[PDB]
Amino acid sequence: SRTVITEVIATADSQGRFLNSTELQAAFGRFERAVPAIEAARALTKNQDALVKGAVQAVFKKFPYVTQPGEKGYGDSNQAKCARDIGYYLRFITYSLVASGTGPLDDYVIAGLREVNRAFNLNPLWYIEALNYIKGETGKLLSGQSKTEALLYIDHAINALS
Amino acid sequence: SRTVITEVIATADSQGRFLNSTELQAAFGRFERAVPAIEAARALTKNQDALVKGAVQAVFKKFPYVTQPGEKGYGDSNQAKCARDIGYYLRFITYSLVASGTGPLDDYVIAGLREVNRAFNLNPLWYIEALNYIKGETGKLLSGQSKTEALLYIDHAINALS
Amino acid sequence: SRTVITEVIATADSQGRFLNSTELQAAFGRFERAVPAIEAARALTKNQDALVKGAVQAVFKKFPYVTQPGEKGYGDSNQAKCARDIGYYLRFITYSLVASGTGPLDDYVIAGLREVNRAFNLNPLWYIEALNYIKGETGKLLSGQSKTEALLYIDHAINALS
Amino acid sequence: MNDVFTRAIAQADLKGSFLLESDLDKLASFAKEGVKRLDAVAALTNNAPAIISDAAHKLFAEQQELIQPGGNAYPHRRMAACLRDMEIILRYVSYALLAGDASVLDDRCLNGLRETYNALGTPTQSVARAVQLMKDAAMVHLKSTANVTVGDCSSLYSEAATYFDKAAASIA
Amino acid sequence: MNDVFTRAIAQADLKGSFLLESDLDKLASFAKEGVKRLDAVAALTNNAPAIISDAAHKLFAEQQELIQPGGNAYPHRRMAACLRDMEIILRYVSYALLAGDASVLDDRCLNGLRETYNALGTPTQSVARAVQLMKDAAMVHLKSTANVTVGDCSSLYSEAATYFDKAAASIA
Amino acid sequence: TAESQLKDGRITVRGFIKLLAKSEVYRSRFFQKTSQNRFIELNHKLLLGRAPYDQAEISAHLDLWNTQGYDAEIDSYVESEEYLENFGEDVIPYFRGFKYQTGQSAQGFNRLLDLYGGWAGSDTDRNQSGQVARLTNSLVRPGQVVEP
Ligand SMILES: CCC1=C(C)/C(=C/C2=NC(=C\c3[nH]c(/C=C4\NC(=O)[C@H](C)[C@H]4CC)c(C)c3CCC(=O)O)/C(CCC(=O)O)=C2C)NC1=O
Ligand SMILES: CCC1=C(C)/C(=C/C2=NC(=C\c3[nH]c(/C=C4\NC(=O)[C@H](C)[C@H]4CC)c(C)c3CCC(=O)O)/C(CCC(=O)O)=C2C)NC1=O
Ligand SMILES: CCC1=C(C)/C(=C/C2=NC(=C\c3[nH]c(/C=C4\NC(=O)[C@H](C)[C@H]4CC)c(C)c3CCC(=O)O)/C(CCC(=O)O)=C2C)NC1=O
Ligand SMILES: CCC1=C(C)/C(=C/C2=NC(=C\c3[nH]c(/C=C4\NC(=O)[C@H](C)[C@H]4CC)c(C)c3CCC(=O)O)/C(CCC(=O)O)=C2C)NC1=O
Ligand SMILES: CCC1=C(C)/C(=C/C2=NC(=C\c3[nH]c(/C=C4\NC(=O)[C@H](C)[C@H]4CC)c(C)c3CCC(=O)O)/C(CCC(=O)O)=C2C)NC1=O
Ligand SMILES: CCC1=C(C)/C(=C/C2=NC(=C\c3[nH]c(/C=C4\NC(=O)[C@H](C)[C@H]4CC)c(C)c3CCC(=O)O)/C(CCC(=O)O)=C2C)NC1=O
Ligand SMILES: CCC1=C(C)/C(=C/C2=NC(=C\c3[nH]c(/C=C4\NC(=O)[C@H](C)[C@H]4CC)c(C)c3CCC(=O)O)/C(CCC(=O)O)=C2C)NC1=O
Ligand SMILES: CCC1=C(C)/C(=C/C2=NC(=C\c3[nH]c(/C=C4\NC(=O)[C@H](C)[C@H]4CC)c(C)c3CCC(=O)O)/C(CCC(=O)O)=C2C)NC1=O
Repeated sequence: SRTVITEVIATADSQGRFLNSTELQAAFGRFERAVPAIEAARALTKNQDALVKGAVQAVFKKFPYVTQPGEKGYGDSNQAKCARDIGYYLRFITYSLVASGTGPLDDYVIAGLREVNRAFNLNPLWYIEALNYIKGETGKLLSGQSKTEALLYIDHAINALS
Repeated sequence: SRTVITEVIATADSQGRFLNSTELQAAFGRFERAVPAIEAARALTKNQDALVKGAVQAVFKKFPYVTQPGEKGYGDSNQAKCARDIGYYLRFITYSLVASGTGPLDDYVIAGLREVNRAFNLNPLWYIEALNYIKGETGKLLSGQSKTEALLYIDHAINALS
Repeated sequence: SRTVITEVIATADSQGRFLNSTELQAAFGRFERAVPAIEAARALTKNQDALVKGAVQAVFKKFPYVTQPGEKGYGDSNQAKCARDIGYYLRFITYSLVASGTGPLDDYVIAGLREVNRAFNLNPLWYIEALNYIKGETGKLLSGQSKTEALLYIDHAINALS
Repeated sequence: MNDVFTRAIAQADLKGSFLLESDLDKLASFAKEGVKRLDAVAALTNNAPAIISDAAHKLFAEQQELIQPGGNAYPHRRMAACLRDMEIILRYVSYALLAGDASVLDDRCLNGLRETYNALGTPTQSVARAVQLMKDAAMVHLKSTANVTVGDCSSLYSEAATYFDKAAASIA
Repeated sequence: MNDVFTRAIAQADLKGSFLLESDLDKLASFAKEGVKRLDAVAALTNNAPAIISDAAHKLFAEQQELIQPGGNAYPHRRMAACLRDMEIILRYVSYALLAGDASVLDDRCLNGLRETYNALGTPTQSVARAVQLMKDAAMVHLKSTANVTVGDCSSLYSEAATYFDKAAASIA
Repeated sequence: TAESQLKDGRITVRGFIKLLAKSEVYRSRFFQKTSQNRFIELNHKLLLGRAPYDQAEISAHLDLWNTQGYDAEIDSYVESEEYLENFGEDVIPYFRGFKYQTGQSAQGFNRLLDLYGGWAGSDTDRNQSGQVARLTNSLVRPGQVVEP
């Protein structure tokens, strides 16, 4: 996965050289940037189910027709598996926080997203604004330094969906 | 040249996509300790005369054969050239420090060093020993993080020469 | 600012006559009370930082459940402001000790307390437990009289919180 | 592809003398406001699709001939090319902003870009209007104080406006 | 390619669950003590010629039948390839030391090396001996207290030794 | 960006091949997860349409990489006279090793067969094995077979 450490190593590897000053510079930046990110991951993980419920009900409130009979949100399976999808997005945002890179997002979600959304007719907007709800909720769930990191990854997910 | 911002921008432009979390984190890691680098460059730009004369005399001491007539070390213009060479190396170490990367060091000293050195019949161990003395005295003129940055950059120059 | 002499003045001026035996005797009594309270307040001003910090950690220890994500106090700034709150109340304890009355307390903090707590969702019981910690130490720190009126003042403070 | 540090080193080596005290001090300052710079470029990156969409809406509203048949942005292919050029321009603007130097923009994004549009028949005036509307939207998204600590960044807004404006001038 | 963080993440994802509190504690400790790791990686990077040269000296002073004619390091091309392999293995050990995970080593240097050395006739026992000699020369360099603050790094010594032993046991 | 460059015509198809070879997809698949032997095999197969002819090719390209980096390693393939004569600026590379190409060894055909793996198969690296090298012993022991 593409992180700071891995990107450093791959760059110093493809060039066939040892790790010089700039590479250890970036590595150190990652290592001390870790602690806010780890705390953000702990908070998001602790507040996981509440965040998922909130994002699901935000999808339904903003997209009221979706739960009406005959289309996507109708029926219990599609709601339970909406919860599943939001849980996946949240899990990979925390993964990307811990790794301090957009590796896990760009691998397990962003890579191959448009094809599977197209082939299942899943509107991206549902996920974009569920991520917007989580983006807002981290404002009162986190604060300080780690809030910028969490917002940054929620943000990258939203941009990739759009 | 090649500074941390330079690789960040180059890698971001290569994929043709905006700067994500990792690039900003790398730029932050460069930015936050720009100050030990700049203060180290300031500390070793005041002592440049002492540095160059010490390096030249240490090179003369370590290699007695490069002193007596019948060789390149002997000579008033040749010793002026030696002092100018050491001044150039130290100035490019300062440039590497202020850039917070190896870029100016690379594309002023390291690139095309072997054949340029060879076509004029100059021993690499000469400049290696000069930079070793610069290492020795910058270990004491600088303390802590600035000392770390110095040691690392001068040794990168040495490894390039060696 | 209703120190005992202040309501003496209020009772005197409310009607037309000068000060009789009772208020003069009460003023005398307060004027010997002034001393042991004054050493009590001085002793507490000597022991500021250790006592306030220990009160803060006692609040953590008796209320651990908040310490999780869920404190209004969670985060360095909020814990520090817990400490400054305890410092403010210690200020007012000392001031009322000197004033020989609830003057500072009821004038500033007791005035409009409950609705402020409701607005800011700050449970008084935390403060009460902090003052019970203060009870524990002040049982040793002060002796005899100074101890007695200090305890009585912080009893009135507890009751104000309730 | 130069930043302020590489550029300053270039002039210092052109002179041949060591770096002074004052310039090194202003470089240290640049480092200190580097965090506000990173938040500026982050604000630009975070909202790139929104900026492109709103600037495109306004631009196509102001010049209806672009959309109508025979216009330069009529078919879906040409509209997609327009939006992609807008995004590339904004991407290089953010690149220059983080580098703190306009060199990143001019050295690769603006060399043959000026005449390619003319050879294509593309009106460069419309491109200038597009990047101007982009500049307006980027300013709006930059002055936002939500989710970030507040402080003085007027130099950053002026620098971003200069980058957008010289991109407009060089394209035009 | 991997590191410690991505390894924990991959395990958790294959299982399907968020990262537990204990694993977050482990990664936080790793990141907290990673400054010593940067010092070790620098000790390997900066002295690498010394390691390679001392290991070569010892290997060819104990195993003469490599440098003999008909030995498999006889001409300058084979000796240069020997030294180049030594440097490359040391390079991937420093990589894996920075990453904290030996996946880059096992994927770029070690996944086809025993077969290559057998197909070339090079005695993989001597290659493993060279790797162990490099380990010894490096440990002389990672324990250097000059130019760094005093502290304990027994964990990093053990980790680097295990990386060298992985290279040795996957070549031999 | 590369596709836009190609559509405008600032780069020929060969330059676009060069950009894709230096891209991060090509690295992450063929370089980063594989030894140097497998990387050279894949580079020959993908940028030249042929398998390696002998061991000196592997030695030369490994030294070229170790001394000059991935970009020079890739340039040695695309700027080579062989690519320019076979495919030139404007032809997409294809598997030309199936029909006798002038100068090839006898083995190049067998090695390309070993690399091919069918029309369905691919140079994935998502296998259970992890993109091992196929021609390690067929190049230095072209004829014989040895058991450990
Ligand atoms: C790696 C992470 C990952 C993601 C993100 C993911 C998304 C995903 N969602 C799917 C189905 C679905 N997803 C939804 C989501 C909707 N449900 C509610 O109504 C909301 C409006 C909305 C969610 C906000 C729905 C309705 C389906 C069923 C549609 C269908 O069966 O065609 C499917 C098809 C497979 C299946 O679930 O049967 C995928 C692949 N899958 C993954 O493995
Ligand atoms: C900024 C880039 C730069 C570098 C790196 C540099 C080194 C350098 N020094 C030179 C001359 C020289 N340099 C030396 C010094 C060496 N011989 C002994 O005296 C010493 C032991 C030893 C120094 C430690 C000497 C004697 C010459 C005389 C001409 C020659 O030997 O080629 C030359 C040949 C051309 C010239 O400058 O006159 C180069 C390239 N010059 C540069 O402009
Ligand atoms: C003498 C007048 C005075 C009073 C009455 C006082 C209490 C007080 N507590 C406040 C909020 C707060 N008070 C606390 C401390 C409490 N929360 C934790 O749970 C602890 C258990 C507990 C400490 C005993 C915290 C953490 C906040 C921040 C909550 C917020 O900003 O909404 C505020 C709002 C102003 C601010 O944000 O600093 C005041 C004025 N401070 C004073 O100077
Ligand atoms: C080559 C031929 C061609 C087509 C077909 C085309 C589609 C097209 N329709 C547009 C406007 C639009 N068209 C619609 C109509 C949709 N919304 C609802 O009314 C309906 C369900 C549905 C149509 C039946 C809407 C809502 C917009 C405005 C989109 C927006 O400004 O965000 C736009 C954006 C133009 C602008 O306002 O800047 C395009 C590109 N463009 C072309 O050059
Ligand atoms: C890892 C990548 C990264 C992030 C996430 C980041 C956000 C960030 N903003 C900061 C402070 C700040 N950031 C700003 C800039 C903002 N203030 C105004 O609202 C402007 C509109 C706006 C400019 C776009 C200001 C003024 C400060 C406080 C002054 C200072 O930095 O010392 C700080 C340092 C202190 C802190 O807030 O804890 C960080 C790390 N910086 C980074 O390098
Ligand atoms: C640019 C690349 C870079 C380097 C070179 C770097 C070195 C570096 N080493 C440090 C401390 C240290 N360095 C070491 C390592 C030494 N002590 C052990 O006894 C051995 C002799 C040896 C390692 C085997 C230790 C143990 C510490 C203190 C651990 C800590 O910081 O908590 C520190 C923090 C200052 C301190 O807390 O004392 C730095 C910045 N950081 C970087 O970002
Ligand atoms: C090096 C940086 C770079 C630039 C500068 C760039 C611009 C650019 N725009 C192009 C086509 C185009 N460009 C536009 C956009 C313009 N026409 C409309 O009127 C708009 C008002 C206006 C946009 C603001 C359009 C509509 C086309 C389609 C013309 C065609 O397909 O032939 C092309 C050729 C075809 C292609 O891209 O595939 C280039 C190279 N691309 C780059 O990689
Ligand atoms: C990128 C990671 C990677 C590595 C490092 C690697 C090793 C490697 N070593 C090789 C040859 C060699 N390797 C050695 C080294 C041995 N000779 C002595 O016995 C020593 C004990 C020992 C070295 C310590 C020698 C002498 C050759 C040349 C043999 C020949 O030319 O036939 C070759 C093929 C031909 C050549 O390089 O000239 C490879 C591919 N392969 C890879 O994919």
